[PDB]
Amino acid sequence: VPLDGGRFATSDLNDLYRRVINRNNRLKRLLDLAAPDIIVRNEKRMLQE
RNA sequence: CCGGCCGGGAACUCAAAGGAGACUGCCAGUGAUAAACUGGAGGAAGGUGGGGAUGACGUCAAGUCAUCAUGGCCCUUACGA
Repeated sequence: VPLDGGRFATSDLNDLYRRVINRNNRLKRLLDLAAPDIIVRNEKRMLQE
């Protein structure tokens, strides 16, 4: 929801699923790029977190 | 006396052919879930892989009567030989 003035009074539910997906799309990107193991796997670390 | 000179062999180089194959088959991004384009792996060859042949109705009364033939015109003691 918008805040009077020009800001946002949002419940972090969004700011976590956004994270679940920012990281998620970046992960699929990192695989089309075919980056080395431990790096894209460190990405799956961030996916499970 | 290694310009394979003499045996020997049938897989290959080469060649005459029956066929496989490459068709956007797969992943991803972009994008109106369509099509399409780019990159990469796969792959002998990749985005109709390259080239020739194939030239849609027509434009130009453009070429050939000098391959030849032809409705006709001229010559037939001739230009015919």
